Amino acid sequence: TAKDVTDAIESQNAQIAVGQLGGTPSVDKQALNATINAQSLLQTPEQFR
Amino acid sequence: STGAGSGGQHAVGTGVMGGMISATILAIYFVPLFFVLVRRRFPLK
Amino acid sequence: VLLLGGMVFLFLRLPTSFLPLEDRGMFTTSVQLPSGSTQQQTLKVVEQI
Repeated sequence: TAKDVTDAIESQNAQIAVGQLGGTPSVDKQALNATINAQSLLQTPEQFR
Repeated sequence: STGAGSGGQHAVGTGVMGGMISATILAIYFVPLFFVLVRRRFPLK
Repeated sequence: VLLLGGMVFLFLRLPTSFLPLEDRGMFTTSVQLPSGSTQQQTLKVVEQI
């Protein structure tokens, strides 16, 4: 149905902010603190297909 | 002045005092010369 | 005329500023560890300072 297509487009085309590696509070000797990102928006029409 | 905020006081005062010192040992001499020169160039009436 | 020329000369040698700095009794230091550092390392550096 059209709802299935809309839901798939919503789920598979999004920007997700996961968080941070070594965020506060952290273990006693955490090595680094890096931002974590996830899947980003689709760009080309081929990606949507 | 030797207190808090003395920097601004020095900035406003040193230049003013130095200007007034020169404008009272040079004006008393040059001003008459300027006046006589201008008046002779453009006589009154 | 010589005085006028000297006044011109002095005006072009005098350095320029906006407002003099004055002792306010406070000052601030900034600590910046290399990117990706963790809070504990920054705390150690701050303890040293």
